[PDB]
Amino acid sequence: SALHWRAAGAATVLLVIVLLAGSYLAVLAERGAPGAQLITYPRALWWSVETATTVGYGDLYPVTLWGRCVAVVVMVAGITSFGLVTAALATWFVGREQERRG
Amino acid sequence: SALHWRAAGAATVLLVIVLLAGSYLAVLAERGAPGAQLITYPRALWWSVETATTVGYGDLYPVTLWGRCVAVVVMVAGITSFGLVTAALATWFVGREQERRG
Amino acid sequence: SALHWRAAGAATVLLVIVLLAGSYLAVLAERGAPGAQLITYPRALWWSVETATTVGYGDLYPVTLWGRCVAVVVMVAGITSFGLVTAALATWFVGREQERRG
Amino acid sequence: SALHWRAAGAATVLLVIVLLAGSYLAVLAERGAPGAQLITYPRALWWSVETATTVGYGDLYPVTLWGRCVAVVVMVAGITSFGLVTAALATWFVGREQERRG
Amino acid sequence: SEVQLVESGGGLVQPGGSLRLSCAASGYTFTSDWIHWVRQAPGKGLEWIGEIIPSYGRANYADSVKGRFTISADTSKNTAYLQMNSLRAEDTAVYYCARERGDGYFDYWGQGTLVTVSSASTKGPSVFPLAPSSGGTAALGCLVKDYFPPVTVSWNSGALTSGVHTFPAVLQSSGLYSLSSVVTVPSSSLGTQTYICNVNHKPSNTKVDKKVEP
Amino acid sequence: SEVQLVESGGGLVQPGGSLRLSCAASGYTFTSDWIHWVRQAPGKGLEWIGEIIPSYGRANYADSVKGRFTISADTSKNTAYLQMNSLRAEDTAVYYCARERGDGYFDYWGQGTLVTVSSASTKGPSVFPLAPSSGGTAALGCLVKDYFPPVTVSWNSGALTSGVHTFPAVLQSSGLYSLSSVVTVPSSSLGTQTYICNVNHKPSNTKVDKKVEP
Amino acid sequence: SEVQLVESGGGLVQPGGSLRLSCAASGYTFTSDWIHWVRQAPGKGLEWIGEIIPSYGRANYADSVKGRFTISADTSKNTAYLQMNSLRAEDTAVYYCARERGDGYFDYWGQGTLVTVSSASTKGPSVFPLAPSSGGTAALGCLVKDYFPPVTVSWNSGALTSGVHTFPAVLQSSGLYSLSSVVTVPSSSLGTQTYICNVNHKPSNTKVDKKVEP
Amino acid sequence: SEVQLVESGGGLVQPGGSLRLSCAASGYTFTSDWIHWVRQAPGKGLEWIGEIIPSYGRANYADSVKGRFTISADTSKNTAYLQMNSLRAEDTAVYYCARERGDGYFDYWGQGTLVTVSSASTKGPSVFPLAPSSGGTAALGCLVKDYFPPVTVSWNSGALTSGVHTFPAVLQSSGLYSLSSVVTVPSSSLGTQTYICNVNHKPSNTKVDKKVEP
Amino acid sequence: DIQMTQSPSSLSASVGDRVTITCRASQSIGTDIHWYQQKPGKAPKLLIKYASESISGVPSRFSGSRSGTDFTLTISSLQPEDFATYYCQQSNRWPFTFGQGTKVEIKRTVAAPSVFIFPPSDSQLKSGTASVVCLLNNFYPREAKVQWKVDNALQSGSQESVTEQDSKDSTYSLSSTLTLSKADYEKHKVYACEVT
Amino acid sequence: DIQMTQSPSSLSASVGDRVTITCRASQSIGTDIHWYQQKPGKAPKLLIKYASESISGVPSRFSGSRSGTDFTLTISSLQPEDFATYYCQQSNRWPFTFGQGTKVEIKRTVAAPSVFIFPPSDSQLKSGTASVVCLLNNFYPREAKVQWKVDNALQSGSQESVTEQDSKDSTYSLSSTLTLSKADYEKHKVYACEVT
Amino acid sequence: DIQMTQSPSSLSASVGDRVTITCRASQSIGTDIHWYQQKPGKAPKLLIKYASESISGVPSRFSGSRSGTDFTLTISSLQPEDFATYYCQQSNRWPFTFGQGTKVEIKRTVAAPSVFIFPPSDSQLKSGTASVVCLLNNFYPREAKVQWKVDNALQSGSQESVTEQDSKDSTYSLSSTLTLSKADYEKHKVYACEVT
Amino acid sequence: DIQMTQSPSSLSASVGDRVTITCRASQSIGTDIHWYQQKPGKAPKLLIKYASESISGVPSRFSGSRSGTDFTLTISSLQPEDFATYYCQQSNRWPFTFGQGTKVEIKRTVAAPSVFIFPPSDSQLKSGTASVVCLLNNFYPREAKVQWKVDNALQSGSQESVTEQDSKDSTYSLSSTLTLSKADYEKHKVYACEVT
Repeated sequence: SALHWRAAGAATVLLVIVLLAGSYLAVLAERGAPGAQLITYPRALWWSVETATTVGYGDLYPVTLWGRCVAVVVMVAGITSFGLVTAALATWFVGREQERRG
Repeated sequence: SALHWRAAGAATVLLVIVLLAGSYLAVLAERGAPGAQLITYPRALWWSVETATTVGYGDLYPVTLWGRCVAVVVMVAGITSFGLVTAALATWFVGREQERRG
Repeated sequence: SALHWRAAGAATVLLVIVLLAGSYLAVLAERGAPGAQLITYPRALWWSVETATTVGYGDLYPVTLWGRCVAVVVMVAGITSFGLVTAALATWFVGREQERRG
Repeated sequence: SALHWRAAGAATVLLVIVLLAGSYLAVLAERGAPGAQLITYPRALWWSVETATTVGYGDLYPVTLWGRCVAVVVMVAGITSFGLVTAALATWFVGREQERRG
Repeated sequence: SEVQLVESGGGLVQPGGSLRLSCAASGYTFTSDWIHWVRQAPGKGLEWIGEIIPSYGRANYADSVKGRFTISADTSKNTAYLQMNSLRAEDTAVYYCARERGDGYFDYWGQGTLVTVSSASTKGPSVFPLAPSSGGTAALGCLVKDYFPPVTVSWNSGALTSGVHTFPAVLQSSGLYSLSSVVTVPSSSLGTQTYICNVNHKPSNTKVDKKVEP
Repeated sequence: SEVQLVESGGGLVQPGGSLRLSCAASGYTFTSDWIHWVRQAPGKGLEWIGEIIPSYGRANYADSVKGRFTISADTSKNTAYLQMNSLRAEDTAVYYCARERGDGYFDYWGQGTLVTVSSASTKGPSVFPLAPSSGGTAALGCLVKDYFPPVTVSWNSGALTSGVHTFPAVLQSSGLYSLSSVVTVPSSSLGTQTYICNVNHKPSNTKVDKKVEP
Repeated sequence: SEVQLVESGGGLVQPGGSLRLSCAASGYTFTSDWIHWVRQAPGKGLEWIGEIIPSYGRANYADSVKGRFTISADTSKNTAYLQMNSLRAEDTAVYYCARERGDGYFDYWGQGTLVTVSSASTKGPSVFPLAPSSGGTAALGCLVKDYFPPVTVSWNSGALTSGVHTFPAVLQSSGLYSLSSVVTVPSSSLGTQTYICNVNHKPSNTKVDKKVEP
Repeated sequence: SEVQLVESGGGLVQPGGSLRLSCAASGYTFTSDWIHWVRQAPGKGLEWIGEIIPSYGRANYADSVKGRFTISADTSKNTAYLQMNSLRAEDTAVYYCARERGDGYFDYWGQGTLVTVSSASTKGPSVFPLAPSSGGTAALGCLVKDYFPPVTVSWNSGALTSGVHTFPAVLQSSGLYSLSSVVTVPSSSLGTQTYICNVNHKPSNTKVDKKVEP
Repeated sequence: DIQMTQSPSSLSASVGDRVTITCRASQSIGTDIHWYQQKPGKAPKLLIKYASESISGVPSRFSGSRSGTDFTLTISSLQPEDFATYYCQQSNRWPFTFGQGTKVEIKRTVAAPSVFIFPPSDSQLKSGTASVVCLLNNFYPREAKVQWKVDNALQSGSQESVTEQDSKDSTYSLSSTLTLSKADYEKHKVYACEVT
Repeated sequence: DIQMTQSPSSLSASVGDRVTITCRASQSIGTDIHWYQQKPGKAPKLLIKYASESISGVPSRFSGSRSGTDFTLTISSLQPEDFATYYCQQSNRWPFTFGQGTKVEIKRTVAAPSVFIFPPSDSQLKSGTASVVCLLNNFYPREAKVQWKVDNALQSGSQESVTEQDSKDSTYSLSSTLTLSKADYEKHKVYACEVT
Repeated sequence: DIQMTQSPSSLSASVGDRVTITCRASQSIGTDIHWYQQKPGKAPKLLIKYASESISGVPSRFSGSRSGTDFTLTISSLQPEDFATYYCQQSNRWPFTFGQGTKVEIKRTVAAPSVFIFPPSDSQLKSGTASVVCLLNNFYPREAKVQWKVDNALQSGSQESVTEQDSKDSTYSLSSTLTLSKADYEKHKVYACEVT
Repeated sequence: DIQMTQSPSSLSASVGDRVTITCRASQSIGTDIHWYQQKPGKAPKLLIKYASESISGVPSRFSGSRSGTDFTLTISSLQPEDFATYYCQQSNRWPFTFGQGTKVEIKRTVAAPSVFIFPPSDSQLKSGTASVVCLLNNFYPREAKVQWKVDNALQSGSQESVTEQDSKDSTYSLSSTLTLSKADYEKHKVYACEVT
């Protein structure tokens, strides 16, 4: 659908937003916890992607409540965004099979 | 569908339930295993989400049978819940493309 | 579809098969590599699930070619099986929205 | 659809390509960073799959910008490829339920 | 405090004998709370010993305690118990119960009870008044002598507690416990004031309350 | 026990020679079971040595054993073997086979067999009866003397085993193995009882059964 | 440099007193930048002390600084402050503020200010001209004597800075700070040249500028 | 061997000078292969130094080599080079190039070339024939004397290599390199056989071939 | 099992002073440490949770901090009331374990005892033994030499018991007890518990 | 390779006593340790699996416990039958490895031997050598000095062999053997194996 | 907290020489180390970021390198201007921490001082005290013995202050100050600050 | 950077014997170790890859094994040809690093040298210096004392060079060289290089 392709692009954008929110907020939330690793924006941003794709290589994670609260948002966003894309591929194909026969 | 949106919300709820079951049960199952880390409800609950989104940063995991049996349930629930949502996005878009042409 | 529900159950079964193949074969392939951890059937079976759900807590992994070749099969199976289920939820809902209007 | 099955195979191919790009490039990007582990093509290729299925057992990860930039591409490719397959299962079933009633 | 955990049980047990201690809720307790048991041998640190969720009623134990001890709970009474078998001299200590909400720390404890393990035999005290001698304030008190094994002194049923020094008990050559309660009061109170030292003993039911005069 | 692993093979081998040991099932064995081989040099610990899944028939080995030794299995006979080449004096030890279900422990072992590695030569025993002297019970026995290399004594074909002391063998200045079986029996049995010491030897086929009289 | 962080505040404080230091932007600053505070006790290393994002205005602190110190920011003025309470002698040091972009290093610092903590009392200097004696170039200067606690010497309002040796101050037996500015100039300049040593002091408002003649 | 890496370049360089070494393919080389450079100072271990993928032409280096050295490649010639600047005495060593397929080991190396770093000056040899004295076989040879800095002896253009002992060179009190080639041949060959010692030198173009007679 | 190791194992600082107690974990435990205060004879009382989080009702002089394997309870301005043994305790890994304890004695201005002496009860002396009791009241420091003599003859026949520091006076009382047979004590009846 | 290290390497406790055997892993191995009991001359017998899980048929006095790198087999009330060498064994990491062993000797009430003496067989003495055998039966402790003399002359020509502790008596028998030439022994024919 | 440990804690190399400063992290920190140069009295100046990345404007003689826990700042060709204390600093783990510092003194050709002497101001001598000042100008090395005598009598009454190495001369000036009462100094008025 | 540490740093075993060379990694490296053999003057030759994998063409006496941080190259039956320095090398972590080397000398049956002596060339003696050369051919062991005398006077004026062990004889030749001025050597012309 024109809707499904719109929704897909929009998710992509929002994800990038969240990732960027993700890093700023992660750093902002973990500075003050001794032993926190998640305390510079560029590594917060690496951390944000591997969280959002649910790769979790485990090089980096939050140790504080708001670290983990943020991380949850980022996870959820990520998983949503990629699902919507898959749905938007599903709708395109279904559409193209509909007309195929009628 | 009115069905697909109902089913989506319901999964969301159940997931939250499982997460909460997840933590209580994890703690209940791992206290008594020396070296278990998964022995306080709040960290059981962090553990429960990263399991349920399949992030696995690897900060936390179960060492006992019922730890791992619980963890499986939580995984399965998680993966199901997010799939149903993606399906419920797929149905909405397909529906909106149907009427588009007829 | 009657097809989609059949296909779903069948995947479930095959996955369980693979998991069980997974463990036997993992153990069979890693015994002989010093430092391998993946050398008892019951922990091979824990390992097999966290691989197949792509949790990877990182408590356990293969160190040999056939370890890793097996692991790939198990991953692929897992990811397939849960996708087919999500697809089989997508088809059910689409079907139920079709008749809703006609 | 004939389209959805074409698109599925094509993704499969591209993924294999990316994996192979993935390894060559990972090695090419990490040699020169002391402590990098991701510096031989065969282990770059193990690394490439667990990244692309988002298993992340955490045995292996990049430490450099282009390491991580490459890793992102590989993640994204992986997640896309398996989604398209699930979509291409969704379209097949929807199609087979369409004719079932008409 | 509130949600005061009360403790019951506690006394002399035969080497290898059995004693059931008790911990009552007396407050608002979430269903998920763990009751823990914590030991302190005389002049030593705290030692973690065991946990139960009264609800699901599953119990875990330290290696030292092994399957000598069993932790139980009556959810109908809100009273969790510790059943001790195999008792060695090691097991001689105060036992505190304590509440943990599943976070990993103890917000409310119990008054704690001595468990004393000895093939020896419960005796009773022998209260001997310490009479005084007005150089300002004056010192009176009483011996509480030749006892085995927790002793409780007060003055005037607990009303007077001001200037009091109830001393550590001592182990006599004989092998009995002799303490020495003491009070310093303005001599202007004698002869004017009722001074009576209230010496209780659970092991040997005893409630002696002797009086002090020049 | 049940699923008794029987062991076959075992004796003297030339430094650098070959010996095929054997381990038979004799019980219910899952298809997935591993057979392991485990060594114990005289007066030393256990040493893990090798594993096979009889079914897929793939075998792994310790560094010490290297590619000197090869582990094989006949799934038609339920008999797993250990083929030894390169044999050093190191390899001198008892070899136990043992079953593992893939969990990582050994539930059922084999009786174990000595493998002795020596450029020296199999001899036979020289049984010399130890005759006695009724101060209550009386001590009789027999020398089993100048042998090389496992010796088996009993009494009365194994019926009598009561008061028996079959001693560790000793290494003589000469370089042979001399043990000393011994029994203490009420003297009221002599002269009344058939006392005959049954001294077997696989290395040198020997079944001497000498008799004891004052 | 550019984006020069200027620092304000700094002087003598009573043991246990309060002093508000200041750090001004004076340049292009991203919204996300952290301002950090960094200490250097006399003849010692750098010690990290605290951070704030002026925007979200949340502040973190080292254990040493605890909740004695509070870091604040006026986003309207682009001026971040450090409020010091509890001040011990430990806290006696230069304080540098510094900008960090969230990457984990400091690109631009501040000139740094002494904070001196003493129950002792601000005094003023006592400038005594050091007159010279043409064996080529000649040495003149001035004592700046009996001060407490940062001293600033120049020559000719800062124009002449060539051959100058403003010495470390010294702690006198008395307990005051005595330095010794010094210049070496071609004697051909005397008597020809205006030589006047400009000795400033913030603690005790002082701007003495004494003159040197044979 | 096959895919023989040939090496070019190598000799005396001024402390702080420049020398371009070379490594040619001469075989089947995958596009992805890395060429590495590996050092061995006289009587010392191997030291890894640098890598390039000739194709993408990106190069990495050890800390010791820093940005003194630069590794380059001509994909048109299948010849990878090492450009040396800053040369210290440290850099005095044999340099081997070697092929790695991206697996992490070196299958094919180069013959290796000395790079000698000295403010000293290339000299030439001074060949002095060592004449013999038939007690069976006889010993002849030649001095190759007072050289600086790699020397190559053979006999009869390399045909005869049987019984030959080309000795380590020695550093003389003077500071030159004196070796001693030697052959043991049946005396029945003298006077019958052409014995001529072929003493080459790249540093100082030299191809002396002196002859030996009683 | 995770070894909590406290430091020092005992402290005597002057009141108003800044006192700090280290507790090193044997492995990283995150911030799953909690500090308890135990006054002699009472149940432990929780001071700090999760390294720094403060408990409702605990004074402000108490602060927990520190990371790495190291964890630190600080009493800013030591009070007389702070005479207790303090414990750390980990929640990271099963089972929960405690530290050895650190005991804080208060230091203060040298005081002298209100010395008293007690002849034995008529009641007791019928029993055939006689106990002579010597109070020292409200001294600082702890250390004190109290020896008996009867008829000037230094005795060696003795039961010293010291009390715990006063929760407010931060002082010490000691009862020295002297045991004789009624017989040994019907011999000579002049008294000297002389204190130092 | 993962080093199991047992502790002590041997024990003599009195029967009824509580005996514990440590086995330290060289790295964390989880709970993949298993304890075996090996009586002299027999195949090892599994006592405990997975640290604590008990085996069908093993007595209750045997318990495995402990975490960290440390693992502990406890025999509550040592029996005479428990005379064995006990082994731990890891399943964590390939290959499976065993510990050095801990040997438990039973301690008991001092006993005396049923001493006996054996002149050489007619059979043997034809061979040209003669073996004199001295039984000591059912002593505790192990330690014992048995020396020969013939015609009162202390001999030095000797083959002591001790037996393993009795599975029930927990006692020791020893055979001391004395070897002479038929010739050296047709010289003098008065016997003294005198025991201490 | 992550311990940065520098090496050596001070250096005197000859100008043109190759100087290296180690800084060992207490754990792996990745490449989150940064080097600063602090000239006496100034604010630290960033030299290297992320182990090797160079800063805009920093000379080329400065290079950061190294991995493992070890990190190395190298000054290829020491300059006179490089007289500073250099610091490493970690960004890996909260909070940011710094190293102890390594101080680089320049070594150079032995010089002699432009010795001068200063009688006290008319101004001061009214105060009742008198300060005698002795310049040593532009020496190398640091080490120097300057003692006073008045009327030949060696004095012990002294305030040496040394200056920091010249940013270009890499030399040292010292002011030795001698304090007397106006009274002690109206006694004898012949001067000797004699330098060694 | 990952420290490979070999063991021993040199070996002399008898031919036919079993020789083993340890190489400890400073951290776990997996099985990313490779062994090279370097004969004197040649390029290294790869023996083993990935710990155990054997190379096409390498003999069977060579086997790599071992896990943990420890890695072991074994030559089953030492040959004369195996006179080389052997290196391990890690591929785990950037950059690739090598071990210090282990040198294997062959041991064999004591031999004696084919001693020879060489008067200086007519060619050289025109130069004004004279070199006297003494061959010792094909000895075992290495150790040997060769001193000159001319007219019986022990000389001290000497250039010993030893050769590397024979790839097949596993023997040693040594050239001792004696340098005189033409003048010092036109003095006395009787020769003695006498070998021990």
